[PDB]
Amino acid sequence: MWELEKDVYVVEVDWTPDAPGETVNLTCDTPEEDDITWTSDQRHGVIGSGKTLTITVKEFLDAGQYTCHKGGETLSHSHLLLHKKENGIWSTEILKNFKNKTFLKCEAPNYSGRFTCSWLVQRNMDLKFNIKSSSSSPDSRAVTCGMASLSAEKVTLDQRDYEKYSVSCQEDVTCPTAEETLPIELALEARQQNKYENYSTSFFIRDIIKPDPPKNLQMKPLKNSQVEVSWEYPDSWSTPHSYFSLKFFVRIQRKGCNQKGAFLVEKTSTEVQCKGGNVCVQAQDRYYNSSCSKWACVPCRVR
Amino acid sequence: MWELEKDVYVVEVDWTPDAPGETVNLTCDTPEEDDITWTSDQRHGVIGSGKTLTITVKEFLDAGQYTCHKGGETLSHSHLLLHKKENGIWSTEILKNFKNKTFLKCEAPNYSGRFTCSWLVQRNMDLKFNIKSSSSSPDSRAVTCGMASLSAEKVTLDQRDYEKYSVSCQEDVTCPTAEETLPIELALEARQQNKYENYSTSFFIRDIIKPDPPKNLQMKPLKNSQVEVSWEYPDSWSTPHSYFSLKFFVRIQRKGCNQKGAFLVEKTSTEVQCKGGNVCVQAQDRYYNSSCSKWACVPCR
Ligand SMILES: *[C@@H]1O[C@H](CO)[C@@H](O[C@@H]2O[C@H](CO)[C@@H](O[C@@H]3O[C@H](CO)[C@@H](O)[C@H](O[C@H]4O[C@H](CO)[C@@H](O)[C@H](O)[C@@H]4O)[C@@H]3O)[C@H](O)[C@H]2NC(C)=O)[C@H](O)[C@H]1NC(C)=O
Ligand SMILES: *[C@@H]1O[C@H](CO)[C@@H](O[C@@H]2O[C@H](CO)[C@@H](O[C@@H]3O[C@H](CO)[C@@H](O)[C@H](O[C@H]4O[C@H](CO)[C@@H](O)[C@H](O)[C@@H]4O)[C@@H]3O)[C@H](O)[C@H]2NC(C)=O)[C@H](O)[C@H]1NC(C)=O
Ligand SMILES: [Cl-]
Repeated sequence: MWELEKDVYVVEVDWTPDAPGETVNLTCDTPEEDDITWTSDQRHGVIGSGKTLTITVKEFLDAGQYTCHKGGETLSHSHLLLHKKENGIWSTEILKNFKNKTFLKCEAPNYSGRFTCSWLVQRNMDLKFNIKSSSSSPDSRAVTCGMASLSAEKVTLDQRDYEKYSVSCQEDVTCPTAEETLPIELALEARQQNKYENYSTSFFIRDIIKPDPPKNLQMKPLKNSQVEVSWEYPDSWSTPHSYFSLKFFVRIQRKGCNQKGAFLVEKTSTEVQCKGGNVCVQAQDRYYNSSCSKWACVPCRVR
Repeated sequence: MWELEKDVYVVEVDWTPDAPGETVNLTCDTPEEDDITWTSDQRHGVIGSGKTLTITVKEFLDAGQYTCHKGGETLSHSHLLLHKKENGIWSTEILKNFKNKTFLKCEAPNYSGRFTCSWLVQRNMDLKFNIKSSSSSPDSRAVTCGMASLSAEKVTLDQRDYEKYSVSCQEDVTCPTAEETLPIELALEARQQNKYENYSTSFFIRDIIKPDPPKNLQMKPLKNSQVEVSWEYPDSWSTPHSYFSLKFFVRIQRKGCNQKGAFLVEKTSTEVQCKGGNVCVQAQDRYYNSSCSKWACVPCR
């Protein structure tokens, strides 16, 4: 086994039923060496006596909070977790994958080094989430990640509505304009009732840029039939715009980048003659095939 | 004196002839302490006996490779170098200065942090060159420089063709759009057979930008009198051009920025009426008074 934190350990178990479990020592962190007994949460009563308790673990019933006992008082506790491994493959049962089979969707609204990663859960009961840089060595990328959180947005797939947890992360060393030489390698420690699973992902910020919708969309009726649609760069997006230039796509509708026909405009305004419908605009990084922003739309209504 | 490398030292000497030299101890790095003798390259034969040889140094004859000798075998060697100082001024005699009176001409074809520094030599016989950041401390700029090398191109001044040594350098921390707050402070240690001289230079990359000539100059014959001359940014030049915008100067001739007449154009093409002669174009950084690129020319036909 291997330690995760104070009084918390993780047992690598081969789940194939023909293979035997792993025997593990649990020693009580106390000066005493007589009158030492153990009580598990999974099993009522005492299971073993002596300072060092050696137990075989193959099922979740052999996990949990093992707590010592002497003279009727608790001495020290130790919590165990299981990491399933079937045919030499680590379990991925806590999280729900996306259509693309990945578990960690990460997106960045600018080159500021800040980004956010989201994931889907199979169930929402007694979950603990931690995320940290998976390399943590010279020639790596220092990233500080805040706490995870449930997003109001539920994500629906083939029929089932899965819940989504997101987390905000910030890179420490940041020169926005610098070309990315080495990818950000992240890892997610996911824990449920006693099951331990971790996920990995390596990405460049440049490859996960998704700008925000253009701001202050204006629809100024100019000519009897024509209207000037205007907008501005999103306040979120990186400055200076002279370097971080977004190109925009204009569309007309009758009430990832999805391109079903649109006229390209790199300026922040365009005249259009629609006479009914809705004018919509999405933004994209000009010099890179980054994901496009969500459409911002105005109704076509002329004087 | 002060050490430069293993068994190589440098003596600061006041060259004025009325001032006395500097006495320096040279001890042989050997356990033995008897039968120790010294042989210099400057002087044939033995000069001193004993483990510690104390010698006065004022001329180059008092420099060179002092080598020990015991029982017919060499023990250890020590090489000395001189840094002349006349009227409290350090010598600058190895290098030849440029037209601008500076010794280290440094230029950058883009903002990539890469640049190259060149210098001229008075003579080319037994030269050793080293170049490094002259500050190399917090509040400095980390730069890694490769080896120097002689350029086939000779540079002629007044009648004399001086040879040119160049070196390629790369800054480690490079943040393109960030404004340069502190200059790159470089230094060049130059040695000729026994003379030690060092040179310094402090510059911003923004101040040494010299683009390359515009590429693919074309002459499209227009209708009735005009011809459209076109060109493109140099592949060397920094991307994205929307930020790094070059302005061009076009001129026509019938045969540092040197201007005997040229009209400014910021686009990559212009109509002109020359009918014989040559159309030429040079590039310059739009937002800064950087040095202009060399002229690219096509014959007007
Ligand atoms: C993702 O999951 C995998 C699989 O669960 C996980 O790999 C395992 O990580 C542990 C912890 O790093 C490894 O255990 C180590 O094993 C060696 C040799 O047996 C021991 O020497 C280590 O202990 C010493 O060093 C530690 C660190 O200095 C100390 O904490 C400790 O007190 C000892 O001094 C340690 O027990 C285990 O071998 C791997 N197994 C495999 C097959 O990969 C991976 O780390 C997880 N990653 C994340 C980001 O969650
Ligand atoms: C350009 O050339 C000039 C002139 O040669 C040069 O100035 C001199 O630099 C030397 C560098 O060694 C200075 O010498 C030091 O002097 C102090 C006090 O006397 C000593 O303590 C120093 O010795 C330490 O370092 C030695 C080598 O590691 C150790 O062996 C020793 O034990 C000490 O730790 C050292 O000798 C000298 O003082 C200056 N001159 C002046 C006027 O101050 C200049 O540095 C050169 N610049 C460049 C960019 O090349
Ligand atoms: Cl991703």
